[PDB]
Amino acid sequence: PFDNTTYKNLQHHDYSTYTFLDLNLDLSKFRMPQPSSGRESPRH
Amino acid sequence: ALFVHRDTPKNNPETPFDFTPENYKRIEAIVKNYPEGHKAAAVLPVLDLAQRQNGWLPISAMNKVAEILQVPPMRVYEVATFYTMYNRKPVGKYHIQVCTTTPCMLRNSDSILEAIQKKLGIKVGETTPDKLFTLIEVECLGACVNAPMVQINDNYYEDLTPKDIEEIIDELKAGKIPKPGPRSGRFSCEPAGGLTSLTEPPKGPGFGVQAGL
Amino acid sequence: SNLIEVFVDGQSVMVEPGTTVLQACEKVGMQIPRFCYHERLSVAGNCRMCLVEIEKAPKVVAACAMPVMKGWNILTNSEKTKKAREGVMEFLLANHPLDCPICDQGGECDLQDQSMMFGSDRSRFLEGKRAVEDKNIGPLVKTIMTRCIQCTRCIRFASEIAGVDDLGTTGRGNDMQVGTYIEKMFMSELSGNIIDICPVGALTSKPYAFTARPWETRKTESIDVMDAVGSNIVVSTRTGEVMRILPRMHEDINEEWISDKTR
Amino acid sequence: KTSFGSLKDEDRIFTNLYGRHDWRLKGAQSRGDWYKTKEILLKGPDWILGEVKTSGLRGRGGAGFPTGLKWSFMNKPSDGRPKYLVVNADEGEPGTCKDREIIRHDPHKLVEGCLVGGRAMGARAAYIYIRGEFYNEASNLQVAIREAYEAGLIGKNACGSGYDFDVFVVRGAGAYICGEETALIESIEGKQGKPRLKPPFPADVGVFGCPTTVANVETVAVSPTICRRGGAWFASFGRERNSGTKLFNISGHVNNPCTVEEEMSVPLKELIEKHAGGVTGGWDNLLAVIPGGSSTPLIPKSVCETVLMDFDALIQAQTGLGTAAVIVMDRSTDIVKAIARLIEFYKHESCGQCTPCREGVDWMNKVMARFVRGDARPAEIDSLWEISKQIEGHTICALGDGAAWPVQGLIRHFRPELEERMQRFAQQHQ
Ligand SMILES: NC(=O)C1=CN([C@@H]2O[C@H](COP(=O)(O)OP(=O)(O)OC[C@H]3O[C@@H](n4cnc5c(N)ncnc54)[C@H](O)[C@@H]3O)[C@@H](O)[C@H]2O)C=CC1
Ligand SMILES: Cc1cc2nc3c(=O)[nH]c(=O)nc-3n(C[C@H](O)[C@H](O)[C@H](O)COP(=O)(O)O)c2cc1C
Ligand code: SF4
Ligand code: SF4
Ligand code: SF4
Ligand code: FES
Ligand code: FES
Ligand SMILES: [K+]
Repeated sequence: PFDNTTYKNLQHHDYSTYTFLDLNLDLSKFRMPQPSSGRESPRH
Repeated sequence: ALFVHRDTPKNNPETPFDFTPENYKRIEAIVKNYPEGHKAAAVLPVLDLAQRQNGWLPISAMNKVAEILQVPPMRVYEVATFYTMYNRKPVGKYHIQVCTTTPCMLRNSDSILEAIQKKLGIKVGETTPDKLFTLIEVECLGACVNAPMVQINDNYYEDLTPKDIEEIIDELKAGKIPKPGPRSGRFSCEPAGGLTSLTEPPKGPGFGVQAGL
Repeated sequence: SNLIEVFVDGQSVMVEPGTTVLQACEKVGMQIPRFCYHERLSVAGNCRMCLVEIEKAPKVVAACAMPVMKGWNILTNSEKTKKAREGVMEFLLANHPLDCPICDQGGECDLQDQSMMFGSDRSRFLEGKRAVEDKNIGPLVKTIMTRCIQCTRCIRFASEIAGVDDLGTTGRGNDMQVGTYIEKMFMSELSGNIIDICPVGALTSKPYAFTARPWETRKTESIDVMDAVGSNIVVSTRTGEVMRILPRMHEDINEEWISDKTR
Repeated sequence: KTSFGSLKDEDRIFTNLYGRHDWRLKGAQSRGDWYKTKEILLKGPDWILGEVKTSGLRGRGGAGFPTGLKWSFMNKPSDGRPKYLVVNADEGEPGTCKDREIIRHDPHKLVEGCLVGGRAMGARAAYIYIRGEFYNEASNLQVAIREAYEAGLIGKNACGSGYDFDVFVVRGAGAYICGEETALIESIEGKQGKPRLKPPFPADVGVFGCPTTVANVETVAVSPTICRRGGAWFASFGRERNSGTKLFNISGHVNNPCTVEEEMSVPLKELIEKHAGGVTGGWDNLLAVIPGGSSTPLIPKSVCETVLMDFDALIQAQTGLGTAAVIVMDRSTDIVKAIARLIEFYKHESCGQCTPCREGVDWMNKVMARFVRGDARPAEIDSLWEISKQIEGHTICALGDGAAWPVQGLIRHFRPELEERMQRFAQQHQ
């Protein structure tokens, strides 16, 4: 059934204050290992 | 509104702030997004995380973000005073942000600012005595075709009349959380009297794809 | 040699690659006006007083930061260079306070001198100025932050040479304040040299405060004895009494700094 | 083609612009997204850069630099440093709300654009600097990125092509100047969002010191559609050097303020009266149009009758295209109050780094605030013009230009209204 009458983007009515950060915490396992500059910080 | 700090008894480096352990795991996931050796790039998320755990930034959240990222505390003070979201004073539980730039001032955001003022009994910058509503006046929130609009803590309330923002404030005082949407008939950003475009069904995979792919 | 050929006011000069436009003008003996550029600090480019015209280029370039390309004719005295200098000086003097008599930097002020040299001779600013809260960064450096032009020589010195990382800019826009944001006291062993590099009387010497004035001082070039570095100094006297101790430049000793004990 | 506009629905890139379909992965793959992405990735960087150069895509951020020429600055050998695509999802321009609609409603199109563009520029990851105010859109985008990882579309062996590519989302924290590409780079690096000087361009020294291309959400999201549909399909719309389709945000004093995808060189009057229902009170009620968001000079009714909505015809109309954000202002508008509020915006959103913006934008706000009341004299109008000409061109980034241009447009097209405001102040207060 082709629907062009209802707004299908209803998920953001249930986002809390930690939705973005828990999504980042979930996505932390899917990611490639970060590159290294060769030092701990530019003050090292 | 000031950009120097004075130690009040409730805002000092002996004010108790510390992250929860689930927020420490969130900070680990934040710092793993940046290259090894550029940990200072995690100042802006983690400090914003300190604004989500606490509601505002004392000068112990700034020093803790400085300490766990191994950055100097002045480099966190600069980030905290540069960016307008970081509350360096305690705000109300609902932080009402009225946009009053030109695409919203042309669609009468002044009436809504007056409506929030005469409803809450406060003015711009003041917090209500129950510490539930803080009213300030912000710049373009990026919802210009849905003007006039406000932001409450994550959410955009759009296409508002003064009655609509009175009703949103009434049901925020009652404990429920409203729907972040245009309070007119439309859904997100379409023309208000029906679709002038995108009426045809979308084509799907393979349509118009060039040869040699 | 990989020296490229650039032109300053039509005059040919051979420069190393990566030479800034300011250094190319400096090789032919011409000093571009500047407030944030300091030859021993890192390049900031945030005062725009060094804007010079490259010809056949419809945009002034920041000469403190822009590397030269091959065959640029740098126009140090052209009309839009002078208009850039006058406009930038007018914005520097718009919110700047009328403190020149009560300012210790008067007579030795870069803002005064290159207002006389490169700016207009009157004001169009018909508004009220800003006033900034004074900070307390020690018993050595008097701080009058209404006189600050936000050139960030403070911050680059304290970060790169003193290794302190406690000076910074708070806020945004015209309310951007240079300070420490807290009641914090900037006491390094080199904390006095921020009085040297500050081109205005925003940071002044608190022992030298109000006592003398630079045109009446006799400059005796001498040597430090407080340590075994042998830092070359100027003892400036007035009527047979020592008024202050400034640094001399010696490239191999004290490059242009002195310690707080020497000062 | 000679007259432009009336874009067909089959020729749309941003299907599901209005939130009327499923924005998630099973909805996006049912609308043409993520189709033959591996065959786009395997044909190399040179083929994708050639398809972007063929299409004539210019920068949708607002300056309109040629996108293929900009992305071919990364087609250079590795010097040990990684390479980064960075998506500019700030969108702080008043009038402009199109990138919010792309992130909120077509997020997988942005993720596929990150993958295809970072393949073209040899990039390692995508940092989507999203606006901090767009929280629901950021979590919306993170759900789409999780769906893209779990389908294997990005990450380790992205789309089965042997190409490793990450997609990160960095939230902003409330600074319009952090949409400027170097200040956005400085904001990702954890500092104050102050713009860098150029050169070094971000392709030489960008985020973290790496080769880096910052590109808008729209100029990235339309890139898989350019790779699938062909560059000549995208170049077959709009005038020459004004190719493609464009999102438009018509707000202000129109009957139906809306976002609409439209062909590039559409007339302004046709766009307003066709997609927004026209100006409130009729077209004769039109006073002015700010054509492309706040930074562009406004144009009066006698320019809006015939003007085309691309880069070049608005440059010839002594304004700019910008973000194609049409702010319509009717005859009931105190236009000095609107422009002075816009200059007030630019002094509230100004990072304080260099002298002409930090001092002169506040000084222009004080002069404009007196011009609203008329508390001045006409010799201060020309003086204000000179102040704008001392801010324009002498600043580090183009926010000084974007603060100077509304003042210059208001003076250039409404000097008599300023003069009558000031003379009636003078005759009712003396
Ligand atoms: N979308 C939004 O929310 C906003 C958009 N804008 C738009 O931003 C525009 C100004 O943007 P800018 O980047 O400052 O202008 P433009 O001078 O710099 O440059 C545009 C792009 O071309 C690239 N580029 C140009 N010349 C280059 C060269 N020689 N080498 C390498 N790369 C080069 C730059 O890296 C940049 O990404 C304004 O015209 C305005 O329309 C302004 C404010 C907000
Ligand atoms: C003050 C200022 C703010 C800007 N804000 C944005 C922005 O929010 N989003 C955007 O895409 N471009 C913005 N730009 C334009 C960028 O400098 C840059 O040209 C663009 O983001 C990426 O290039 P592109 O147009 O080819 O995509 C801004 C420019 C300036 C001077
Ligand atoms: S810093 Fe210079 S211009 Fe300013 S008051 Fe002192 S002497 Fe005058
Ligand atoms: S106090 Fe002086 S050195 Fe420091 S930023 Fe201000 S003008 Fe520059
Ligand atoms: S002109 Fe304004 S926006 Fe740009 S670097 Fe300077 S203070 Fe920043
Ligand atoms: S102007 Fe109010 S949201 Fe952009
Ligand atoms: S000297 Fe180049 S801008 Fe300050
Ligand atoms: K000084």
